[PDB]
Amino acid sequence: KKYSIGLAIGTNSVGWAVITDEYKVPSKKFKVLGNTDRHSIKKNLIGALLFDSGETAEATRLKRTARRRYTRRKNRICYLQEIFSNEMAKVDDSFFHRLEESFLVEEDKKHERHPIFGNIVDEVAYHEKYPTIYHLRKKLVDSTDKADLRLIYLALAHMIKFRGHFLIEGDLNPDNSDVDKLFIQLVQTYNQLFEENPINASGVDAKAILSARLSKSRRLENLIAQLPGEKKNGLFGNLIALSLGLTPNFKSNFDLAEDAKLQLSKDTYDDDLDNLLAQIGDQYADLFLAAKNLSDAILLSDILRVNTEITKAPLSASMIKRYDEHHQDLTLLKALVRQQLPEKYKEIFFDQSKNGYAGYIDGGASQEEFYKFIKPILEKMDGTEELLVKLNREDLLRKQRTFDNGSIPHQIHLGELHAILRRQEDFYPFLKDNREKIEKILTFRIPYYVGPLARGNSRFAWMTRKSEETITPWNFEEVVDKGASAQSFIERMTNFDKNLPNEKVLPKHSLLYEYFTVYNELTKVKYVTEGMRKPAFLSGEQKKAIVDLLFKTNRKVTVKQLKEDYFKKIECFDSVEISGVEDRFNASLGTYHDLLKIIKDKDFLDNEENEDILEDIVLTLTLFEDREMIEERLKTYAHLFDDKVMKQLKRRRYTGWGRLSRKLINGIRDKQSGKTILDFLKSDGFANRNFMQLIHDDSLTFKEDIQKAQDSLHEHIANLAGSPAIKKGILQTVKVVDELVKVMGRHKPENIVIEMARETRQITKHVAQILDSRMNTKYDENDKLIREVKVITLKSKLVSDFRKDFQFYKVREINNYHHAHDAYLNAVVGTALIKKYPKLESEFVYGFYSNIMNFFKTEITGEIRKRPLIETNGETGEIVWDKGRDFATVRKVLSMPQVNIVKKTEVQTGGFSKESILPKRNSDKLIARKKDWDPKKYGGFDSPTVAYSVLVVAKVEKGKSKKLKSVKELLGITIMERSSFEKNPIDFLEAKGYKEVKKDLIIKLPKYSLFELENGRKRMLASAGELQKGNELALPSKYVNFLYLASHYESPEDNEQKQLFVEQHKHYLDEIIEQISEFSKRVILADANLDKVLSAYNKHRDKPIREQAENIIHLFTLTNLGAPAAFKYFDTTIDRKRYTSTKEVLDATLIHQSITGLYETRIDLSQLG
RNA sequence: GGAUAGGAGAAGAUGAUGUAUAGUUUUAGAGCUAGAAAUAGCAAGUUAAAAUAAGGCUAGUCCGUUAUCAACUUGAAAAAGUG
DNA sequence: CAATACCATATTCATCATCTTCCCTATC
DNA sequence: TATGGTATTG
Ligand SMILES: [K+]
Ligand SMILES: [K+]
Ligand SMILES: [K+]
Ligand SMILES: [K+]
Ligand SMILES: [K+]
Ligand SMILES: [K+]
Ligand SMILES: [K+]
Ligand SMILES: [K+]
Ligand SMILES: [Mg+2]
Ligand SMILES: [Mg+2]
Repeated sequence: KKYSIGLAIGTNSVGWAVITDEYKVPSKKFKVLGNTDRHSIKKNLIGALLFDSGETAEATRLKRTARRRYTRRKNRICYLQEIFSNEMAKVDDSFFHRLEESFLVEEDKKHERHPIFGNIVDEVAYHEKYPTIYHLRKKLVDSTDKADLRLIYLALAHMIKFRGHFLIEGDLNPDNSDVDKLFIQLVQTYNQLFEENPINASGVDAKAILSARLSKSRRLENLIAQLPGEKKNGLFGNLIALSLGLTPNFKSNFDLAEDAKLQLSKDTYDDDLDNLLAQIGDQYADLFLAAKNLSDAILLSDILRVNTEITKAPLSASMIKRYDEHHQDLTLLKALVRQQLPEKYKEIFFDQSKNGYAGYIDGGASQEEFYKFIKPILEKMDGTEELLVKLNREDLLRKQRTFDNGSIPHQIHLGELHAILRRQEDFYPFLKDNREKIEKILTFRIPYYVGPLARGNSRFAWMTRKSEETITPWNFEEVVDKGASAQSFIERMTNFDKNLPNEKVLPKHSLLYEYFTVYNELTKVKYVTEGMRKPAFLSGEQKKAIVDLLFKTNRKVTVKQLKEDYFKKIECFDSVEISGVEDRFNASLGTYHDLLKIIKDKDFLDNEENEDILEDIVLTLTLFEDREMIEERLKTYAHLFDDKVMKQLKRRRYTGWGRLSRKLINGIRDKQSGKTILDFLKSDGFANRNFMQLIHDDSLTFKEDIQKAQDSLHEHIANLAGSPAIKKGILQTVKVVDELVKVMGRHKPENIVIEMARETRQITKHVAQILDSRMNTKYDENDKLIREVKVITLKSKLVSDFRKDFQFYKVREINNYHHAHDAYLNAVVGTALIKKYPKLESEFVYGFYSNIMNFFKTEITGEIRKRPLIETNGETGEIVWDKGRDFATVRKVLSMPQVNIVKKTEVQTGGFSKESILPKRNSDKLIARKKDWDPKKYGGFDSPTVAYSVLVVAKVEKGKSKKLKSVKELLGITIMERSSFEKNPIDFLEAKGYKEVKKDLIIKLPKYSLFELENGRKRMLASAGELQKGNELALPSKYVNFLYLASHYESPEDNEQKQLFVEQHKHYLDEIIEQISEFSKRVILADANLDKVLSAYNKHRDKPIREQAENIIHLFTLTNLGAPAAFKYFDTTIDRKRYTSTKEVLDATLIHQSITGLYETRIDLSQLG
């Protein structure tokens, strides 16, 4: 009994088939377990496993980090409150308690309902004096009077809780006082560098034009329009664009050779500026220098829309400006609406459902929706004027808590907080003593290279502590080892040397690694001349000279330079033929030239004794990104260089890691020669062996040491490189193969032909390697692997062309059988191919081409050369194909109605429910967001996810008498309930109200559990209260091919014959419909939908056959396995008819399917109760 | 064929960490005038606190949405055995 | 109870690391 | 997306 296995691997399906030598699919009897009358069942050995897609880890990680951020924000507020504690207690012993319970209803409140002061009069007074928190912030920044401690806390808390971003490094110190003067000074520098061509900047209001609350490009265009003879692409135009934050290119301004794009935000502005000035001249520096000065005064103009001189709180003042303009424009708009149209005042200022002002404030209308709503009403009326300008500038009726506040840096909030602390520390001593602590609460971040501040219970953490104590914002630098933590941050993700697995790879920019690459390329270079008979290899001295004269004087080395600067200047050759390198050498010594420019000491870089130093330096520049840590680490070598050299080293960083370790490049040495790999690359006599040759040479001891230096299925698949969905498909494929092998009496197949859905692809090679290493586990006498099973991989186009050439067409919309059919055809074609041309094994088996598939055909074209009926192997003489019976066998297999389509049952995981926080409602569907927040008072969640249902057989109390009535029903265990239910199912069910639960009759039913009812009708579990369609529609292959040909009506005469087949078999349409109808009336039970379908088909029966076939393909949605879905027949829409009740499957037959569906356990549920 | 090291640009796949802004929910921000009331007229609106998976024990400024899952027997589990 | 329509958190920056493919050089 | 939860309307 010999057999082969065909596999079609997809992201949502694994199709499988078993074929024999005659390319037939066997049919067996399988035992049926359970309690029904059926003891066995006939099964064809072909099918497909269907499953929901595997998900990436992204959403989980995002929610994880959001959780962390909420926790740490709460801890910031707790730090600030603990600082204020005792003095607040002396002022108001329940202030923080009122803040904590602000969310509670007055019934549940333990203190007075007014948070700040505890009485209504003072609260109304506060809100009247300070209508927004920014009024209080500005007052506390600017006033010299002692303030109530509660307002001080509220201001500091608003700043710390919403502290702004950390994208800008250093300090800011805002100052918009002299934008005009800095612009005039930039014009002065320009006119001094170009005395013949000045710029007349008189009458140019640069202040209003560069802080015009418009795009950087718009303000640039406007400032250039005020300058005749000057264009935006000119030198001054590009300088202005640089001051505005754009990225101008100063190449054409200075007639440069290459680009010189400058941006003040990049970390490389100093380097780019110094390079441009080295190209053009340092006397232009005061130009860009001036451009930076002005830039500072503009660096924050979009956020601080107020003068910095009248207040030390520019941001709160800009918010107050927003508020005042909102108030004034609202009064104006109210008056204008009242006057113009008395109607629509209700719609605009009272209807929360509309995107008017009511929906903008009270409803769910965003600023953009409200703008779209009011723009036509504003244009219709008159007197609007500046309102439309504010609207198109997006500065009309603005709130203070908006989406664009993401622009606000944390330095601005820090400035206002520092000002408030400076003001109020004169009256409160604890504020003076804890000023820096509070500023630190605002400023402190956890470094990205530190990670969670865990203590041995986080699989995500790598941080190391210098001392065992709680980490606070104030002791972080003393308790946390920032250096070791950053090193762990990088190293825990970098690869070890695959040759020496206990060795880390070098930095990609290591000087040693670059020497290795340069010498590995140079050692295989050959040069020929006239007097030479054959190409000779470069000797050690020649390679050293080329490295010293070309690679250590030019970053890149060209073949022209190799021939003219060495072979002519040194060897006195006028013509030389080079081989091994095209145009230019790929390897180079970039790190060498970088360090040579930085330190300006060639003898330092050429001295081999300075090797281990430089390496570490490069390592430090690769290991670390934080410039402070780089400075601290490089301080050890500050005795070798100057202060300027050390600063240039600080500003130099690298990223990237090589693939080989230092102990492999320069470390291990051959036993008899004492030379390392780099030593052989520098000089190997006349052999000039490169890296692979050296580590593959049996006459050397490198291969021996590499050999001396040298998991579970789920682990191994999880560690592969690929999308998680395809990894799911791979694991399911392996499990299907294990089951199929077990079905064949533990006998292994001859061939496994795999095809991966969309072969040199690496993931298909991984599948093939896993299968090959699992099937072939024995060795022969020569200690070589015995390949009992040939693992062939085929690309989808082979079987696709096979189908389209022999008319075995697929229609994916008809059912899911096409996956199993693909697996079968893969098995057939792969086995036939390797039986016909065995020499192709090295190409297809793990471990002329345009006509490779022609042996299947009988007539082949312009050849028109015939072929025999019986195709055999040339040498073995074995029959591989009988065109008189094997095509009929394939056609018979593709027509079998019984195919094992199995939907993988899966417990649902993930979020508990929909995330929307719903308002309070009188419904038991609402879920409390906190233990004590009764959703009838506070709202909450609805729509939870059912992890799996449970069949319960028990009694429930009925009526006021609480009479016990026997029940049997499906209970949905939600994801949030799951741990509680599994910890104690009886107590969970009793708390749900169930009494006398038959614990042994409890059946766990995950999603997609299968039930059979009458007439073979099947249903799958979608939830505890909804079902999906469970039957496949096995349509005859004649209708399949007819639909294929009628749909894609649009080139041999066979196209004309296919059109003739379509026109002769138009009646098939009706038959198809009839088939569907029967299927429906047997398994779908969608009366109204089936009637709408019949009527729509009768209406468009006069349509072209092509469109009718396409719309019947659409109609197949009604019968498809799985969840119901709406579809469209011509212009008629058929909505999904759902199965909103799971009551019938309580008396049906539950079917537990194995992975292939061949092994079944059938439980008659009507017997329970 | 497969594999390895390197190079130019691109085009994708994946994993982790540290941040920010909103949104939503309840409460607070005295609504007024006629009306018994139903209701009508007007005034007003921009802000804040708190929660942001219920929660957990390991109690950390940590963890809580990925992967993995037919039934039966054995298993903590992974997984193995049953036709 | 069934037919039916509505609903579903979003956007944003910074630092890394790993893998793949395409085309070249040199190899096992 | 799409498909399972929910309220609405009979
Ligand atoms: K109370
Ligand atoms: K101009
Ligand atoms: K709104
Ligand atoms: K808000
Ligand atoms: K090259
Ligand atoms: K770095
Ligand atoms: K899952
Ligand atoms: K199953
Ligand atoms: Mg929490
Ligand atoms: Mg908010």
